[PDB]
Amino acid sequence: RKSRYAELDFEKIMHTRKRHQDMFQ
Amino acid sequence: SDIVKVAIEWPGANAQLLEIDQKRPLASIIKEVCDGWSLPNPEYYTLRYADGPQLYITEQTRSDIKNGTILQLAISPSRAARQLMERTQSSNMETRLDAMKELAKLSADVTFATEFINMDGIIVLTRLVESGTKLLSHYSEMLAFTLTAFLELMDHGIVSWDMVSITFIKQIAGYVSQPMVDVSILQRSLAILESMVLNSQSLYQKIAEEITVGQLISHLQVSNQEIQTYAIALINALFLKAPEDKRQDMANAFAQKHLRSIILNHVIRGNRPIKTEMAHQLYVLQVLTFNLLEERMMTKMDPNDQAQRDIIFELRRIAFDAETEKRKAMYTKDYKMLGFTNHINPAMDFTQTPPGMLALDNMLYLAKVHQDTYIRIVLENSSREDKHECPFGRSAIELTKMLCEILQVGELPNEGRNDYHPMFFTHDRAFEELFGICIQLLNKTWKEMRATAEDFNKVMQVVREQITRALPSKPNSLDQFKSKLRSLSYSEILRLRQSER
Repeated sequence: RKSRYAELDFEKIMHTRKRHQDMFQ
Repeated sequence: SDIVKVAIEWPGANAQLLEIDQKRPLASIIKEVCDGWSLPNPEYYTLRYADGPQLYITEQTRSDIKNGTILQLAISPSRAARQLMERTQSSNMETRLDAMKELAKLSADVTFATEFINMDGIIVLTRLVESGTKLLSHYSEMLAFTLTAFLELMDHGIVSWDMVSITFIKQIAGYVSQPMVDVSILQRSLAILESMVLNSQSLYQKIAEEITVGQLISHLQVSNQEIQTYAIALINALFLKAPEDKRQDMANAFAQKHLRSIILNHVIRGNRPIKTEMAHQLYVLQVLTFNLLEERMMTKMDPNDQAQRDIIFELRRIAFDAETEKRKAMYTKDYKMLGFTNHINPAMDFTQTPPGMLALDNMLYLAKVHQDTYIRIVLENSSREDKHECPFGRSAIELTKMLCEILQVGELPNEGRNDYHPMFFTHDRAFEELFGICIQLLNKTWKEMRATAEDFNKVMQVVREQITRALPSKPNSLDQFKSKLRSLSYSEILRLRQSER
């Protein structure tokens, strides 16, 4: 069966970009 | 007509004050400025903001320049990128270090990043990580800048994460899997692995093989909240990307190495207050954890499967055999006195999805792990042939459905939430424990209401109100949740309702 998570914007939901921005001041 | 007043600065010079006609090409402005300071080759230069992240001005972003802004004349992004292509590869280690520092600064600017990327600049960085010597020991500062620049460049979305070599992957994973190195290197290494996992199923597979549960969990035990945040983020990423058929195994593996209590002791009860991005990761972890229940919640019992029918038989046996003429009377009514709506074929009641087999799992947990509570609830209601018995089977199925609704089993994680219930971090089987607490609550409320079968939905509504008014107090433990529920008896719910009316 397919993953229920397959269709989402993982970086957006995870705040990945914001966390990098926080880290890189 | 369309003017912006700026000052343009250059080290060693006095600012030029310009009224920039926004119709004039930037090249014309820059030639004017260079001529003003007797600088040849204006095509070698560009403008950038003096303040903030000091971004390069393009024919686009010039529109955002506010009156009174201070700009700086600077080396053009193209020339800067070419210079750094040379210098980041210098055999002079101070030249290389200085270049990497400048690259880490400039790589956040997409105008610069595109120039550098178009010369395979990212490969300069990955080749260095793949094959550079003494990086952790002698050149850890250079390596941190290298990883900063790498992540900044990749964050512009110009190139695919699948460009990375297995060698580069293995090296980054090596920095995470090692008896902890430099904090700056570990932070960036975790960050790179998270981004790789989120952006590619292929990279997920390779990374899952290179890092152990134990190694990841150990990073939660450092006092640095950003390390902890990226560690949980990487864990969350692995769960998000794991195939549906592997996610449960992964949860069991993390649980066996005490992920939950380590988060409880080192994050939730840690010295440093939880800031927003860690809270968000705890929210995502809880969402993913509750979603492990979703398959069973939507699995119907197969009423023709004798093994599954035998589970219900076992359930009934545990209770009824704890009670002799009385016991016989109970069994003559099949499953009626265990409270199932379908007296003769209770398996049919588990074809309702939600909660399907999850309800059965909860009942079996209560009966095996909390046998005394199970027996008490069933036997107080199994000889009751006044209309006042609380029907266990029906109640347990509806309660399981209610808990799934309250806790949002099946909901996807999203960007806007940072909420979690801390008490679920305090028990390995918190969902099942919560079920047991709530079925005791349901029976207490039922009795407080002198309820009959016709009252079933009204009692469930009171119980829903009790549970959902208790959770916002953020009980720290299941015991605290129980104490809170005691303060919300039926009579108190009545009082609260009256106060709304």
